[PDB]
Amino acid sequence: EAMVLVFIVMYLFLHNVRYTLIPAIVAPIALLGTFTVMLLAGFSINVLTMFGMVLAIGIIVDDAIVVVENVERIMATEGLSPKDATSKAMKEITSPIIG
Amino acid sequence: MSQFFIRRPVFAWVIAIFIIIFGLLSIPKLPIARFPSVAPPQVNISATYP
Amino acid sequence: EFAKMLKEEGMSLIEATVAAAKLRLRPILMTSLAFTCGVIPLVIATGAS
Amino acid sequence: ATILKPIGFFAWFDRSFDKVTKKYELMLLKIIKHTVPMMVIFL
Repeated sequence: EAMVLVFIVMYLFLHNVRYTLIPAIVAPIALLGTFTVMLLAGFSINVLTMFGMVLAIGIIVDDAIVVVENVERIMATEGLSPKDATSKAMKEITSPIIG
Repeated sequence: MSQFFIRRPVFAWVIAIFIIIFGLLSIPKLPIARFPSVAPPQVNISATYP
Repeated sequence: EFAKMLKEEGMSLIEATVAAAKLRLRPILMTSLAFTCGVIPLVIATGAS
Repeated sequence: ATILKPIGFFAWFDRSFDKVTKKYELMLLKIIKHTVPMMVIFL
């Protein structure tokens, strides 16, 4: 349920589905990698870990959302080519994302 | 630069496929329980003096 | 971050900060409301948990 | 990069966001006029 809500509002802001797709795919892969790390560490599937994952659902997509918003806005305003525009937007937004 | 995977989508795609596959494989083997072993361990000693 | 960078390019600190806030208002809302959406399922709960 | 292709309710949303950012700039300047009261309120 959380995921769909996390999805829903994003589209409501992006007003275009294809933009909203990119943030969505990030979460399932991150959760699957978290499951792999739990397997390696030996952690079990507890209500505590699942609640932490529910809390994470929102945080996980923030990194993708920032870059998506930056690329969309810069493309809409400047109007440059999608590929060069997205490479540039990645150049600007690297430090805030990593921090 | 952090542009290597931007240059070629295939590498990022295969990395994502590996992460997805390994997680799908991992989920079945994980133990399931309501709560972890948070409680303090207890050891009991029994002596009988009839 | 963007306020400090705009200072680096030489923009006036106050005018730098206001413009930075105007530009970065969107993503802040986008990541705050996304987290709030994630937490809404928990706050409005009718189950045994 | 791969998925993106060059290019009512959504228009209403966009214009609402534009109005929000305009009011945000005005309100931010107004707050900047009053700094010490904001600091005291933060405390």
